[PDB]
Formats: sequence, structure tokens, C-alpha cells
Amino acid sequence: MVIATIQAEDHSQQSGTQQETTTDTGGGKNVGYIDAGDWLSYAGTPVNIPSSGSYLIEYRVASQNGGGSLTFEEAGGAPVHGTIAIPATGGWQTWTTIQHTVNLSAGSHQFGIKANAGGWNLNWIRINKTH
Ligand SMILES: OC[C@H]1O[C@@H](O[C@H]2[C@H](O)[C@@H](O)[C@H](O[C@@H]3[C@@H](O)[C@H](O[C@H]4[C@H](O)[C@@H](O)[C@H](O)O[C@@H]4CO)O[C@H](CO)[C@H]3O)O[C@@H]2CO)[C@H](O)[C@@H](O)[C@@H]1O
Ligand SMILES: [Ca+2]
Ligand SMILES: [Ca+2]
Ligand SMILES: [Cl-]
Repeated sequence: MVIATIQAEDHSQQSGTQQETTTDTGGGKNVGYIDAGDWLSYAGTPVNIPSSGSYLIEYRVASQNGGGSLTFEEAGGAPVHGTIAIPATGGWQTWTTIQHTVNLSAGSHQFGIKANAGGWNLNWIRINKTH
């Protein structure tokens, strides 16, 4: 089941990005202007992970030219949970949902996202239990 949908713009701390209106389905905002080394923290909204095992993490992303990469991690930078490439969608507001599985320990987590490479926008993240 879905543990949580986290809107990208609901970060508690960030470095180097900016919010903008999104035209994706449902409206609201996206995080843009993401460059290599930029980061977002969700430490202000802890997410309880009910059991140790596999979780499918989904990212609602847009990218004009491609080349982007992110790491899904614990806020602060360690441990790291996984990395995923962001494909080109051909527009800054042409959206798609990408997916990877990570393995998480049970308990209270504070998540963060680090941009390894830029060129992508983020609308929201969804964390799913798949074990
Ligand atoms: O890897 C070496 C390179 O590091 C670059 O700087 C990194 C830095 O080493 C790394 O620790 C940092 O991780 C951030 C982390 O600082 C930040 O912590 C937040 C926290 O989430 C927030 O809740 C709290 O309020 O404030 C903290 C900041 O004081 O969390 C994010 C998300 O988890 C982490 O990615 O990131 C830096 C930038 O990439 C150097 O710039 C480079 O010179 C060096 O070679
Ligand atoms: Ca930036
Ligand atoms: Ca959003
Ligand atoms: Cl970059």
C-alpha cells in the first residue's frame, strides 16, 4: 500500500532550488532549478516505515534535455537508499512517473533527495510497501 505521497515543495530545508507552478495533473507546485549538488530535506515530516524490506519509490518528474540523476537518502546524507536516472521528457512541464525499489529498515525515517546531476523537475514522491 501507499505509505505516503510527499509533495516535493513540502520540504523543511533545501539548498539551491526554487519552486514554481506546475501544469501537471492536479496543479500546485513543483521544485525546479535543480543542479548537481542541490538537495531537498523532508526531516520536518518523518515517515514511519512499518517493516524492514522492499519499498517502491516513485518520482513525478519532468526534464527538457535529460541527463539528470538523484539519490534517495536519509536526511543529512547517510545512509543512502538508492539512485535513479531521470530520463528526458522533452519539456519542463511534460511529466512522467519513474520508479525504483529500495530496501528500508523499519522505524521512523527522515528522507532527503540529492541531485547528482541537474536538468530535472520534481512534483512529488510516493513511497509504497511492496513486501
Ligand atoms: O561529497 C563531497 C562533496 O560534498 C559537497 O557537499 C555536500 C556534503 O558533503 C553533504 O553532507 C551534504 O548532504 C546534505 C546535507 O547537508 C543535508 O543536511 C540538512 C538536513 O537535511 C536538514 O534537515 C537540516 O535542517 O540541515 C542540514 C544541512 O545542515 O541533507 C541533504 C539531504 O539529505 C544532504 O544531501 O550535501 C552537500 C552538497 O552536495 C561539497 O559541496 C563538495 O565540495 C564535496 O566534494
Ligand atoms: Ca539550483
Ligand atoms: Ca507538487
Ligand atoms: Cl547540473
